[PDB]
Order: sequence, then structure tokens, then C-alpha cells
Amino acid sequence: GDQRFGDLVFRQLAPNVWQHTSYLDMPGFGAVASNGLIVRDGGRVLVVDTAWTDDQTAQILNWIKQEINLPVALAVVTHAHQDKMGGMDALHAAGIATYANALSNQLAPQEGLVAAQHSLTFAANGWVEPATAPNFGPLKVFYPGPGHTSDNITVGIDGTDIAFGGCLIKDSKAKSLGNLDDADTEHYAASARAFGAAFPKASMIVMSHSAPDSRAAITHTARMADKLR
Ligand SMILES: [Zn+2]
Ligand SMILES: [Zn+2]
Repeated sequence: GDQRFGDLVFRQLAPNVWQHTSYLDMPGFGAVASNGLIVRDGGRVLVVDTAWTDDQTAQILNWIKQEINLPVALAVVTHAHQDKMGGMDALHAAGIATYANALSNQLAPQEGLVAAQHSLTFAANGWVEPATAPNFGPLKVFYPGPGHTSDNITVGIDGTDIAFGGCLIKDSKAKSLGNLDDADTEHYAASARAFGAAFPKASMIVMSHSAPDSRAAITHTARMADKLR
């Protein structure tokens, strides 16, 4: 989106929404982008996903201070992998309340990650139990079922055409589903489709590892995941 701050990139997606992007050198893959979101809700800022590292995550907070200059109220993190929860310490150090799927917090220690302070639980229909997501504002949080990981969750932003698939969703031209080490091969395809069904009005699909795409990204992803079963 062209805003470069330190080693991160910030792209405005809507008047109150930005994508944050951080990079990690992974031999044999290159310098790998990971995307999250920043949302302004009135007088506060909400964050979706950390950067890969604590330092990068501190940089996200520095950008927010400089460009928005409102307090960060809370952060929700999609799953227990380094690109989504690598920077938990920086959020906690800043006094930011953090939230994750209960299962993500249970998985975090063995993954070498810090758990969020708070656990989300999910209803029958996959939607977050409201009582476990206080003050989430426009963030609508949905568990689509196991896919990229057992614990992967997704987030739509109310008042926008934006839904965030995290690492569940790949772009419409992706040549693979990327990392499948912790993937649920049987359930991935249905979980990807369920994400689309939860946010039917979303025309902009934000994801971890490619620039924002149309709903064709969901279509393409589920079709790749089909070949896993
Ligand atoms: Zn992951
Ligand atoms: Zn990822």
C-alpha cells in the first residue's frame, strides 16, 4: 500500500482499516510476508495478529502511535504459529489485552510461543461466544473448523467489505496451500468454504501470505484443499 515504516509495510484498506506486513527470511522461500490487520474503532485501536517477532510487533505499535495516535485496546491472534503469535511479548509489554482461540493458547507453549492473556470459545455455529470477546467492537470472530491448523480462526470487520482468513486462505493464483505440517487434511476444504459462508458480504479477502484478493481466493483455496482428501 506503500507506507513503509521500519522494516514493515502498512496498507490502508478502508478509512479505519490497515493491513500490517512483516517479513521473515526463510531459507529456500525468501523473505516471507505475513499480514495482519489494524482497526480503528472510535477512540481506540484493535490489532489482528502479531508480526513474526517481538521487535517487529513493537514497530507495529510505533506506527500506530505515529499514524493514528490512539491507544491500542486489544489484540486478537488467529492461531499458534510464529507469524501470528511470534510477537506476543511486545503486546503484553505495552499493556495490551490479548485474545486467542482457547485451543491456540493451549497449543502455544509447545509451539514455542506465548499464549494470549484471554481465551475465546466458540458456539455450535462456529461464531465466538460474545461473553468471551468483550469490547471487540467491529471485529466479528469465526472458527471455520480445522484447516491450516486445528485452531485457526478468522475475523470480519463490521462496517466494511473486509474479511480476514489468516493462513487458512491463499490467493486465487497460489500454487499451493503453503505450510501443511499442522493441517487437518480431511477438514480443510470444508473449513475454507465455511469461512466464505460466514462472511458472505465480504468482497475483500485479506490473508496472511498474499495481498488482498477477491472471493476467488476462497474458491481457489477450497479447491486446492479438496485434493487433500
Ligand atoms: Zn500457520
Ligand atoms: Zn502463515
